[PDB]
Amino acid sequence: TVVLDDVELREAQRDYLDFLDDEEDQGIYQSKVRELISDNQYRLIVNVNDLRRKNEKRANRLLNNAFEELVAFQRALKDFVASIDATYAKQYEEFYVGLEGSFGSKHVSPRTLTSCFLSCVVCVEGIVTKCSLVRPKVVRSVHYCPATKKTIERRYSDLTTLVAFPSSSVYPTKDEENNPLETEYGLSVYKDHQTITIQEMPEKAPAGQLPRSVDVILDDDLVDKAKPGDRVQVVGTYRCLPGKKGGYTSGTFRTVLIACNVKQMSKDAQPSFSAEDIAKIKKFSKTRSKDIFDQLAKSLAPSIHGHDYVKKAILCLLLGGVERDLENGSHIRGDINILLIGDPSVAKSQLLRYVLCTAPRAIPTTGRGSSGVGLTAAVTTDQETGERRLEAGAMVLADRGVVCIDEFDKMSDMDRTAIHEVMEQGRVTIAKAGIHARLNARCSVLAAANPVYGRYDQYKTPMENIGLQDSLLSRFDLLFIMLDQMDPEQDREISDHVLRMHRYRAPGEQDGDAMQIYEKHDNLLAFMKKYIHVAKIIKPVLTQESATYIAEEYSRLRSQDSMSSDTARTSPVTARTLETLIRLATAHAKARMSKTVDLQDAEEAVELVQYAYFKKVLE
Amino acid sequence: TVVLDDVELREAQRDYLDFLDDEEDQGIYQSKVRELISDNQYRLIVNVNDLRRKNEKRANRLLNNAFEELVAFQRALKDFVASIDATYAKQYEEFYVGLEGSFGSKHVSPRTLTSCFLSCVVCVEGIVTKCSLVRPKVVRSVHYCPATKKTIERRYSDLTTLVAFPSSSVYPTKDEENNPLETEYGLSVYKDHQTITIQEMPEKAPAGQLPRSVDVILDDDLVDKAKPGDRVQVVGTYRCLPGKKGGYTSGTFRTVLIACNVKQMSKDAQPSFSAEDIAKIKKFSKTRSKDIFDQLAKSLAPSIHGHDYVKKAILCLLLGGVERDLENGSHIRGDINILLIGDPSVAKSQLLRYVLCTAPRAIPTTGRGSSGVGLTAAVTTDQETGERRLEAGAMVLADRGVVCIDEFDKMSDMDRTAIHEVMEQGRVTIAKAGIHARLNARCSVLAAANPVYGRYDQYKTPMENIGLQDSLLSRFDLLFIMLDQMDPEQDREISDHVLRMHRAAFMKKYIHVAKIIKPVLTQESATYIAEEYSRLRSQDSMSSDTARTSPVTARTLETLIRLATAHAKARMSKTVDLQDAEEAVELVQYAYFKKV
Amino acid sequence: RKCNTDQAGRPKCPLDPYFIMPDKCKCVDFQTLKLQELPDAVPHGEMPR
Amino acid sequence: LKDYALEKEKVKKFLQEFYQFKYGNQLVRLAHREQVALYVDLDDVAEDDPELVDSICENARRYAKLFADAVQELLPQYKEREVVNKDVLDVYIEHRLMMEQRSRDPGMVRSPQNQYPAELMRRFELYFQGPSSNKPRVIREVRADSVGKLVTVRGIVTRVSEVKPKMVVATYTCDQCGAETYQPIQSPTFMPLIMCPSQECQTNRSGGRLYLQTRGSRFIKFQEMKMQEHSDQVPVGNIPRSITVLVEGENTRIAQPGDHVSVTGIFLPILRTVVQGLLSETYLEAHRIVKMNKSEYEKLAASIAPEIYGHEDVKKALLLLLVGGVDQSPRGMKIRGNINICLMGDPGVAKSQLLSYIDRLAPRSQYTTGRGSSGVGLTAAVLRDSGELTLEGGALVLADQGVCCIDEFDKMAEADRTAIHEVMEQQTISIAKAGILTTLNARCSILAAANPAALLSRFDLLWLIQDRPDRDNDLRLAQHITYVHQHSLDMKLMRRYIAMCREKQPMVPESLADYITAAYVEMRREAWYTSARTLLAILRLSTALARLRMVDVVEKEDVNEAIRLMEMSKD
DNA sequence: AAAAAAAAAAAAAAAAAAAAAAATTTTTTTTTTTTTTTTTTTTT
DNA sequence: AAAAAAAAAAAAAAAAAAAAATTTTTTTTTTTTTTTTTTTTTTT
Ligand SMILES: Nc1ncnc2c1ncn2[C@@H]1O[C@H](COP(=O)(O)OP(=O)(O)O)[C@@H](O)[C@H]1O
Ligand SMILES: Nc1ncnc2c1ncn2[C@@H]1O[C@H](COP(=O)(O)OP(=O)(O)O)[C@@H](O)[C@H]1O
Ligand SMILES: Nc1ncnc2c1ncn2[C@@H]1O[C@H](COP(=O)(O)OP(=O)(O)O)[C@@H](O)[C@H]1O
Ligand SMILES: [Mg+2]
Ligand SMILES: [Mg+2]
Ligand SMILES: [Zn+2]
Repeated sequence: TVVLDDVELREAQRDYLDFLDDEEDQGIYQSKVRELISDNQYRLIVNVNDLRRKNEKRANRLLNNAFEELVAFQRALKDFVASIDATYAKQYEEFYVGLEGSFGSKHVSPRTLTSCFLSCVVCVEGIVTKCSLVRPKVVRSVHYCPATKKTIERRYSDLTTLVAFPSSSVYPTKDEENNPLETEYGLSVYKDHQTITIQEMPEKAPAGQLPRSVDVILDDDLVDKAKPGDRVQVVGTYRCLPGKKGGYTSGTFRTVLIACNVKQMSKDAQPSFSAEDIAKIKKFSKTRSKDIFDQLAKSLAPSIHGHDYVKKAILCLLLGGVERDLENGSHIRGDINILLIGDPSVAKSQLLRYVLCTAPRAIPTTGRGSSGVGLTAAVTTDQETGERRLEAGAMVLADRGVVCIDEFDKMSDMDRTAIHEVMEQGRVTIAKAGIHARLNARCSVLAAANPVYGRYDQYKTPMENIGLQDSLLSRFDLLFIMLDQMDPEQDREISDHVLRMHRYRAPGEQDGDAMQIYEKHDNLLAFMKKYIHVAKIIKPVLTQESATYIAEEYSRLRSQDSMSSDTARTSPVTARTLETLIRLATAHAKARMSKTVDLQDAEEAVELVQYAYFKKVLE
Repeated sequence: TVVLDDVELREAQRDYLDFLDDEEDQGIYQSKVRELISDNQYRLIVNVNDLRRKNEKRANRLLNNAFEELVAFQRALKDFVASIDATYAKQYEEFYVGLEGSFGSKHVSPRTLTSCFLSCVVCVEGIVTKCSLVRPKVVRSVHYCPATKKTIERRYSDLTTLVAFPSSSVYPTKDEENNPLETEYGLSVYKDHQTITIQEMPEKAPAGQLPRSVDVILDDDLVDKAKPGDRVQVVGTYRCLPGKKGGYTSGTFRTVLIACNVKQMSKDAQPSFSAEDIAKIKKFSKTRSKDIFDQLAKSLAPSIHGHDYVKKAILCLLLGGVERDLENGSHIRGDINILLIGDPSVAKSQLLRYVLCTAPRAIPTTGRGSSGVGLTAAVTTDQETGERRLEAGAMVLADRGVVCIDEFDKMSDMDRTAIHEVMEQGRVTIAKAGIHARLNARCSVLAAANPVYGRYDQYKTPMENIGLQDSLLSRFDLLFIMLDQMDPEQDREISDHVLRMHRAAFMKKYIHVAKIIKPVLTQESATYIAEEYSRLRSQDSMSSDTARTSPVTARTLETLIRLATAHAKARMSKTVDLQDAEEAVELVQYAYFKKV
Repeated sequence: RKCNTDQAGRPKCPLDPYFIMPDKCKCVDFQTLKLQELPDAVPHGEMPR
Repeated sequence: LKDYALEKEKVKKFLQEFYQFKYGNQLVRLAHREQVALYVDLDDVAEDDPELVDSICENARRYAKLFADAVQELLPQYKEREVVNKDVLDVYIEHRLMMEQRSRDPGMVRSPQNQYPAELMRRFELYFQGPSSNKPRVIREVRADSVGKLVTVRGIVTRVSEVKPKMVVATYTCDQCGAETYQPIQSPTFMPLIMCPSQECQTNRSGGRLYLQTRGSRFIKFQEMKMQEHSDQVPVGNIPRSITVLVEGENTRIAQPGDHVSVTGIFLPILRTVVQGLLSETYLEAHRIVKMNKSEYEKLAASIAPEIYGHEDVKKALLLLLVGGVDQSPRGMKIRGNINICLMGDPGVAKSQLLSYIDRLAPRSQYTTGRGSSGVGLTAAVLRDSGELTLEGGALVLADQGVCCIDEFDKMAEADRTAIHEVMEQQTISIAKAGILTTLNARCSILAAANPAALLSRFDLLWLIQDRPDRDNDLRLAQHITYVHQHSLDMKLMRRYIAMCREKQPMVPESLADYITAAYVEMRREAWYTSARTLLAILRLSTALARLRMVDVVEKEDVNEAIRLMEMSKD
């Protein structure tokens, strides 16, 4: 029953062959084809706004009736990529078409995935809940008869959504002469298959209501793009399933969402650049490399006044040091960790929310919101196979990322000790009788504790006034003390800054109703993310001069004479402090894009620790 | 499923492609494939003897296993003609094979065909008995949706003797969303389909036995290859038909013969032409022309002594005249008819049987062997579809040939009244209530009759010695008298020759090409024949004691023209000259005048 | 239960031949609520229907 | 393949614009319903576009549908007045479209299967006539490959059923609702309906129970005719192949048994329903019917078979019969204007050839020799058909109005002799035989041939040919026939003159009454077998000679030539 | 700071809902082959 | 003129073909409940 011609399919394939034809235009989709051919990836992502502007009617048709339309799209894609390279187009029996763009009415959530959107490519944000085992599914199965020296290739059609017949589902095992057939597993062809479950986000979902979730069938090309707990935006074809054969049916049609693509809804893996921006960063580095750390430090966290040393230190954190894994796996960490301890109303939590909004893969942990098993990882059984699976915790999620600890003082001693190996080695070695593992959480921690008595007493020593053990304060590599001096002069400073920011408005965008390298220098007062992201990768090695100077300054800090009487130490100088010196030096050099840590960065690091650690308790 | 590897099929196609190539070894099948390409034919014919000569084991596989090896053969032919030509192989979608040669144990009759030859290639002798109305079987059916404007095409396959389920043979009548279709008959493909019923040949069956018959199935370019009463020889595959969906089977498997080739009797051998044949016949035409007819008539039937003039007349009938058709629709026949008559033991039946053995489309019949309806055509009832039907008699089968009647005098008078049609027109106007017809039965009649009183009375006029009327003797163009002259030298030479014979192919070649030849006559011959027939039409032509034999007529003039043209065909001159006219004059004179 | 063609072929269609076409079903939203009696409506000693 | 909306646009513009508006006049006439059938001509369409013509030749049926619907939509703008509604069928169609207008609601959309179909509401029909480029192909040769193809054929007719009403669109009415559903028929059979898909029924959930009736239906003039190969077309030894042809609308009642036909049509299949596959019968759907090649003074008679010499008075009498004596039915008793001739002859004078030429000549002619047509061959018999004992005819009833050229009348069967006596005497054939009780009507004229009393006593002319051998006569005839072999009026023009001559209807004058009575009595005395039959013979020959002159009044010249002919015949 | 008590977590076991799985020849029709009877056509 | 051969029509019988056809039970899954361990939290 081969079709001779259909006007609908011919028209649609012609339209999308034109859409892919990008030479008279800027060459965007031709470039996409060429790069995916170079990559060996076999999905091409077409923006729905592009499709709508070039032909709104086809966008309406496709977003109302997907599968056959996308069959047309993918056949056009195969023809097009064959014209670019027939040899590669022959390689894969199919090529696929992902989507992107403004799915205006077609953006709902699993609470609002009604029965109006069937066979329509719906867009839906949500949190994963499950990750079924990614197991093969046979597509083209080859067999060998040894009695008759015969070979066969049974063929299967992916009728995951249509009606499926036993004649289609037969797996042959005997010839016509009732001989034995041996499967040829290697010569057969398979595609991965995984089920997952998207859920309405609890931050988005209604407050008092049960969760609502939708099932998503990721075939090949989308195997491990979604684990449990992740934020993911899924765009694809909500449809119905066939009940297996049987003379009766209730009307029930359990439905799925055969995802056309899934992307990270975090939108924090954002290295999006242009060559002009690369040149901008390069000049920003090289022209004023020596003052660039202070440029960045003053820049970072606007809408707050002073705390310039803390801004420098949070830069040292975000830029990070450099992790070291020596010959035998002795892993010496390369992350900073900062403890803000200071009076109330000192914007400590505001700094935390700043790094939450800016640093990629930042996550908040409260004192008694998160707790232990939540903080670090966990081991739990499946109950569908009696096998021990592992549930990654907050820190493990924040591997190579940031965690903002609100009210660190209030975490009980059990969790305060549970954070120990993540603090030093960036791993959690968990185990119960079935399964054990060393989950890796190379995290960085910015923690805002509050003082004992609810406010720092100036005359009392910091060790008395902090309700935290010397054991932990060793592991923390910097402890910054933020006092409210209460003087009128600095009060004038802070107050004018604060009320200026209360007066700053969306420029032009607002009327009175409430809700580039450098910045346009607004009197009342992006590239930060770009530059720090590129900065993270560089491994500026320490010079001999820097190593000798940093060593001698550490020896001086260890010696008691370096602190005068009437000052009180805030954190004892263990060797963790030397490693702190090296890490802060590397972070400064990374700010400079140095490719070598020099005496400038070394003396900046020593200045940092000297201000941070030794406090002047007054009488 | 699709087969990826098959040692049997791959080696079969390899061996076939190798065999059918044949260019390096004598180009037999290279010439045959080029011939069917140029002639626009797609059913090759293959000498199984040559197949055995080249790859004998392949031949045994072919014979003892028919369908698989034939599928491999036809696909190898598809690839081979694809190599030699592209657009032709694209145009024709599947290239059949037929088999031919010698099939040692498998060359059988419908009696000897047991179930041992099931699924094998048999070669069955025997007549045809039934011929079904030819019908198209749908093989690729195209449909158009009026609502959707899309065109589909369901396909089918030759599930004649294989497993067949309803899914294959469904025919669309509805669209996937209940939008009824319109079939496109012209865009579709079709295959004509006929079914004949071979029977064991009536002589070869053991006597007193009800005969054995086998059904035969025919398809494209094989349907109108054999009508009822054909002495066919069908090469084909003997198989079983599946009794459709059961739930209880007796195990009785009906059988058929799917014909892969059909042939008639080999005697109608118009194509037998070659370089040696043209060379020798050109020599015969050119080196001698004044005695072609004499030499040929002399060597015509060497066994029988004498009969020089009568044998010359036999040759005149054999070559024929020229059928002269007119623009107005009139038609003056070109074929001579002859009535031998003579004493017993004058080889009358032997001349008849000579014509029966040698000439193409020569039909025997004996006096009361055929009575009317047998000789001319007949009109029967089909008895299944109700309609009438025409049954071609001996004469109709003998059209453009000869009928040899033995014991013509003892043939009933009713038969002669029946052949009053044919003896001048060559057409039979058979008719009954539901069917009128006008059947081309244009064929010569040679006849043999003994005279009244058992033996020719030497002392009576031929009108009294013959028991036939002026009408009948006029319908016969020629009447001939033969008498055993008991002279001593005559008896000496006849007996010597008879004992001598008690102790050809070039002629067969010559006769049909001469029949093809169409001479035209000269004005000299025209005046000569006019005045000679005028001489004859006179009492002065005859004399006392020499009575005429047949009533001389414009028929006599016309048949003299036919005789002269026949002699011209013998001479290959394309010009009926005074030689031919004089020779015809001598022949008609001797045949028409006899003493008393 | 039985295909209604009278033209499936020389043989006929099997018993119970129909498979539901999932894609060609036009469907709707439905929801099974668990309504419980009004707490002030429930009599004294009984349980909520 | 192509797009048939484009093809329909092509043919619509074509039919509007091609030429006096050649097709436009036809279109307006059928719009007013002054014609019920239409005929496309592929020569007239190859006048501009050859690709469309080749496509029509290769898939003719579809384009037939296209053309007919195109003209159906061209209809109303060509319509200009109110037609008088000449049929109850006209009343139905007008009422139907009236109520469609009444409950139209034009914006409201209706299903793809809720509409009066074209095949019902057309009221006209559209056929074709294939191009001169399309060679008429042999009936044997029209194989499966030529199924769907447009094809013309030339063949003789054998037997033709009558006009019985084939169903086209059956109409059913309901028991509760009152709508009227259609079953458009295509095939030899239809299973009736018993349930009504009217939307009122679907709303009510009522039992449909609709009842078929003929009132609202659409029948049509349908015949299944048979055809037979030309004996010249036939190969060397096979019998002639037949073929079934289907005749519809204004193609009905053209061909008749025995008359040569050229039929232009398409070779479409019917379901056969024992080998697998999907077998099918073949019928040719006729689309133009043209009888051809038989049924489309001194020099004239010599033009009657120029290939024969002498027998000039015989040829003149043959011309005379071919004109035919005046048909008369005065005072109830019939005096038929047929002329009956017998040619008794010596063996071989081309009398059979004369009979064959007359057979080729006359618009109705049947050349029967002795025993090929005997019993039922000459008479009429019974046969299975809608299966039924269809009584159909043999040679004479096939030649009901024409000329039966009977050859060798001497040796016919005695029943055949009796029947021929009956038809010469009374132009009927009474039968009360085994399964037949009839009185056939056979207004035929007899041309007997024979070799040497009832013959003399029942005829209008007997001619004895004795070729007494005369040297100069035979010399001239010999020169003539030898010249014929040497070199190998037109028939159509001859037959045209005869055809016009048939219809002048003279009436005898009073001036010749004395002359004819005097000649009659004088011929009687010269005899003293002659009688009132010979009186009627001279009188009929006089009327026919007046017809040959084309004047409406018989004269003395006519009777003189009649007596000349009869004197020559008797002597 | 360590002991006692309580709360929550993890894991095994049970009860109902709803989708899957399994079993499963016999009687009637009707075409085709064969024979039989009455009649007409043809032959002795 | 009587006999007989053939034709069409009618009937019987054997082989093949046609047609008719839901209900009961089992198993996975989901969801809670309960026990016992582990963990955490309050007390002296
Ligand atoms: N260094 C600062 N510069 C400007 N504003 C500040 C500063 N410190 C505190 N504030 C103001 O005081 C408020 C304190 O809020 P928050 O930081 O949530 O509490 P805490 O400082 O106790 O963590 C902020 O909203 C901010 O407007
Ligand atoms: N002229 C002849 N020469 C040789 N043999 C002859 C001749 N005439 C008759 N015969 C022989 O007579 C035998 C039978 O003759 P046949 O053809 O039966 O004649 P008829 O038909 O008169 O009986 C044959 O064996 C044939 O050879
Ligand atoms: N003048 C003539 N023109 C044409 N043919 C002639 C003529 N005279 C005689 N014949 C021939 O005479 C032959 C016998 O004629 P035919 O019709 O058989 O006469 P009948 O049947 O009455 O004996 C024909 O084949 C014909 O060719
Ligand atoms: Mg004999
Ligand atoms: Mg005659
Ligand atoms: Zn109704």
